[PDB]
Amino acid sequence: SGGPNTVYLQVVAAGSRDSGAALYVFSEFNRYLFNCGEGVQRLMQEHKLKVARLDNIFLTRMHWSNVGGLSGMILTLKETGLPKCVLSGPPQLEKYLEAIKIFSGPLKGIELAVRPHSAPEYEDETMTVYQIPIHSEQDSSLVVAFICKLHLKRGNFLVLKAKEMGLPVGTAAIAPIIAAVKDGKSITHEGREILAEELCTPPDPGAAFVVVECPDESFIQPICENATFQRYQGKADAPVALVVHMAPASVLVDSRYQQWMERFGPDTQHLVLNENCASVHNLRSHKIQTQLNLIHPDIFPLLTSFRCKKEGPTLSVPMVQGECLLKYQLRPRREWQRDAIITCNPEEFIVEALQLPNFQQSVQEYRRSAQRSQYPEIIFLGTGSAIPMKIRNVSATLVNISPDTSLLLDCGEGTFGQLCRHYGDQVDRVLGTLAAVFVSHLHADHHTGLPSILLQRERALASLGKPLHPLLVVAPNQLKAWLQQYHNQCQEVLHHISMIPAKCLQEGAEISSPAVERLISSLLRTCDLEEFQTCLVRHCKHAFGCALVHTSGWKVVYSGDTMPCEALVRMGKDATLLIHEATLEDGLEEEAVEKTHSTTSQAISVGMRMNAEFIMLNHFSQRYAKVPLFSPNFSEKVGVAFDHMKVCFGDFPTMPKLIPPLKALFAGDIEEMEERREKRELRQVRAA
RNA sequence: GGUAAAAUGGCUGAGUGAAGCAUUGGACUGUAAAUCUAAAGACAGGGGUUAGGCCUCUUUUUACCAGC
Ligand SMILES: [Zn+2]
Ligand SMILES: [Zn+2]
Repeated sequence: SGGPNTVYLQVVAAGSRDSGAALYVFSEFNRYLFNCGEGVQRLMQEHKLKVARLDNIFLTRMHWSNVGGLSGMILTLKETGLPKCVLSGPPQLEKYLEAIKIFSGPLKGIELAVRPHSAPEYEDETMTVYQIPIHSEQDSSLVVAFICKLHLKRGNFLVLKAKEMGLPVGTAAIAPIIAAVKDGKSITHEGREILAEELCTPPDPGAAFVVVECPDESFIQPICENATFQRYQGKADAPVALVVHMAPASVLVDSRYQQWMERFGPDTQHLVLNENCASVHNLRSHKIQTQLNLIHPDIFPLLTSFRCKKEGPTLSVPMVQGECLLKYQLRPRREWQRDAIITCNPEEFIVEALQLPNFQQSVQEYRRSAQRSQYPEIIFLGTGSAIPMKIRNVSATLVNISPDTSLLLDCGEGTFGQLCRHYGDQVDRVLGTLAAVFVSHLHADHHTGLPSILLQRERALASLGKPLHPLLVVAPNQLKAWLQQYHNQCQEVLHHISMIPAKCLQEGAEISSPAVERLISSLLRTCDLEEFQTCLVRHCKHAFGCALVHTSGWKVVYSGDTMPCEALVRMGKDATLLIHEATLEDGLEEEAVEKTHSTTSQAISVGMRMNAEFIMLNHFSQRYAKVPLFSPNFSEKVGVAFDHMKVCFGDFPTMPKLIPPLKALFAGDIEEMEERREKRELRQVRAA
């Protein structure tokens, strides 16, 4: 077969603060993703990009925002059933993959291949990929540029020209003739030499593109001195059609970098990916939040997404900003396409909401009907399960007990993007008030994103000049193993975390080391809390919950994912609010016990038997992520948890009226789940 | 919400072009059932390479989504 005739270069991530720059290559035979940062999988799912079917993943910098989402992509590939997958990047990649198996489990069902930089190159029928290691003058100092060249595209045959004279067009005899013409062998027939030039166009050797990342000025000189780039610079046998620079704005304005890259020539297109992007990625989440805000303000606050404040400076050659969903076309025609750019238009969402069936009447009735502690802020950053999707992110909740103190509690993959989308530009101040973080259990979706929040908190603290206060993390002994396995070859950031085992915090437990001594004290008398206790749950090995009591006598208990635990009862008694799991729903008791989930019915049961004033669910299943069915058991002490939800103690006599409008908003989706899940599960149970 | 499999007609086998069973007037047959010399409906809805077969966007049908 001939060379590919449809190659597209697209960006899934614009290199924003939330997530690092990510590329995407679409070809008729193979697909590539290059850098796999945090949240790139969710963006690909949102943009309809096929998560599976990926052939190669190329890593450049080996940095968390560039490799944080690799675990999620690997898990998704494993679930999808992809048989083969190849990973390439720095030679120490295999070490990172090994640490993943500690908590992610064996990678059965999918074959993973690690290609170190020592390998010469990787061949393909669609294009060839090289690798030129780069070393800085100042291991996190190693970056790699790939440089990709396409294959020969055979010229099309002039069928009309051949038919004009009387060649056997439309018959099997034409196949050898066209095969010989395309190959390059002259064909003589009918007593004359037709020659290939009169039957086909000259062959096209194909273009090429270069991917290079310059984290800082330190890498400018090594890049300039690179010998390989010299051959492709200026005139060359394979002109480079496009080059992408994943470098900060300051580095781009550097005179040396501009002079070196200017040798590429005027025909070379340049693309820059950095924090200066001006595109919005998640339209569905923004629409959902805007629609929810129309019901009750101050409980679903507007995202107030950050926006660029400085226009890109003029340079020697015009530049095209990274943006989102920007695609560059190769092979058929070299041009830029912008027919799929994402823009935020809240007016359309408002108009669509105004046309909802009877939603306006319900909202008006609720408003007509509507018409204590002031800062017990509780915000649910995420409420979904593992494998985050567009509608919601993995479970993650934060509480702002005091303006100067806060508790992160569970923190899943990333969640700094969620924090930025929630508080906007105010995250910098908020991130500096973080006091401690607690992980639920060994599952990756609850503790995989810790490095990102750690780095972001460190950056925020350094921005204001405040000294460095080590963060307190309450995780089992399993987490420390992963942390020590990591950071030994990439970052060495062990100074930003202090471990406090949860076993010593268990009710009736005893301190087993002086390290916890004065450490529990530092944790206390700082969050306005009186004693902190934990206990095991019936979920899996090394699973613990947390109970927090304020100095004023307000008590809140968080359990997480587990079966109804009798030990939890009699310990969280008189708790103002409680947090449980509602992964599954009624009618799936067999799956609930098999999957080790309480389910909504058992959670509500313990809720009435727990005496807690308020019962709040969490960790909604992906099958009912849009909204869980409101069972008749709902009472004044229950509620519904949603992403970016904000609830105060004074809202207790206010939320009951929200059920009608919330159920009205989700009509089509609720009908879909009712028609799909309940009947199917009932039929399956009856058959079995 | 995601993954796997098939979209051809009254039914059904594939990709040189379309192949097998069923019926319209009936001949052997007083009798309308035996064996045909003609008949027909024809590859779900787009588009990229020019070609069917290849890849992508929707629509309809079956199955699956579990404790680390
Ligand atoms: Zn879990
Ligand atoms: Zn969980």
